[PDB]
Amino acid sequence: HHHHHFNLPPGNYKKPKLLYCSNGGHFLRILPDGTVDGTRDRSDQHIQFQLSAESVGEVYIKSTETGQYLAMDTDGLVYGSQTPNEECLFLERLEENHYNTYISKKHAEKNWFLGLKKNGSVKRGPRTHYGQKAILFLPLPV
Repeated sequence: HHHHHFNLPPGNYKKPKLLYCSNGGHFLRILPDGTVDGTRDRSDQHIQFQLSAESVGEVYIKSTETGQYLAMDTDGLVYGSQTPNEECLFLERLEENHYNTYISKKHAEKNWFLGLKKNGSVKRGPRTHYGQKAILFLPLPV
């Protein structure tokens, strides 16, 4: 269990999704160059993701458009990976009996999450923590 709770979201990985950030109302986005951020633009073409489960509670967040994997580096920087690797795995959990959160598996011991600031910019691993709005996500149908 990676020393973390085990409350899981009720959803499934049948179809792709949009990852809506409660904090600023931004959709998670991966640009072709590998840049990760958030945009309020629903018509954007790089905001669609396909999640897959590696193991119960561990997922991959792959961009349907570019095929890039959401990933978090050794210094807590979120980036788009060409290939799937250990830095691409996230522990997908329920939060506040409602939202989804993604903790970097590799850095789970430090509670490094995926998160978006109100300004649409992505957060560095160490800057995130339980209790922030930046970490709460809502997966929406595309």
